[PDB]
Amino acid sequence: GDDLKLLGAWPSPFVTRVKLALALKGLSYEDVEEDLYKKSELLLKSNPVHKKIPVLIHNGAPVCESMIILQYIDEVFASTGPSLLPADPYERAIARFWVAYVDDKLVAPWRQWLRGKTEEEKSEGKKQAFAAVGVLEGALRECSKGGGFFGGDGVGLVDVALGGVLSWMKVTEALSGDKIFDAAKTPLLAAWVERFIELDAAKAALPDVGRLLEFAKAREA
Ligand SMILES: CCCCCCSC[C@H](NC(=O)CC[C@H]([NH3+])C(=O)O)C(=O)NCC(=O)O
Repeated sequence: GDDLKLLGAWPSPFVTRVKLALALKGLSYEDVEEDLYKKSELLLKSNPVHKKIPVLIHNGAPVCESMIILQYIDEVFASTGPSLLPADPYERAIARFWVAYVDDKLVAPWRQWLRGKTEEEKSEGKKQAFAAVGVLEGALRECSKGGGFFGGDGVGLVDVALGGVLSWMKVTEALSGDKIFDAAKTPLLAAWVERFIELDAAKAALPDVGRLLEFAKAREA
């Protein structure tokens, strides 16, 4: 039939996205843990170009990059469970637009906030991350259509893209003292966070914040 194996390291948000996607469709797969200081031959041969996770392996064939994997699953397993992407080409473009926004205007500056070298750098990342969240709120306002997700009535691509970093966001709040989806500024997003984490898929896939936090504090130190 179809064997699926996910190569990942549990703290990675990029892995978390793929786990959400698999869980959303109810797809069974083997979850394989990779040590990034001692990568397996299967990892090194499946993603020789970046040697990064996640990597989904389907019947022995690798697919890399979290958002690409998500669409690969959407297309191959269309007849199984809900789709992350809409049917309509316009709607699909818009969703891809916001995924890109998330990656470039949110996740990247957030990374800089966290692993920035100079304090100014940490501070600019932070600043940018916050401005991005205010823009994402307007996107949710326009995409919910009363269902509450970036995908409308069901979880979509954008929801997963963002959803994958939610454990890290909570960890960030604990380290910094700052609330990323502060309800007073971004009430729609604060409520979206609560709706998302309550999904069964999210419960199965998002990493534990306590462990995540210990892991983070050791890397910061
Ligand atoms: C586990 C700590 C979490 C830190 C965030 C980095 S996630 C791990 C990192 N992978 C990500 O960079 C992949 C990004 C890729 N754009 C995706 O979307 O799938 C990796 O495998 N890096 C390989 C390596 O570090 O050797």
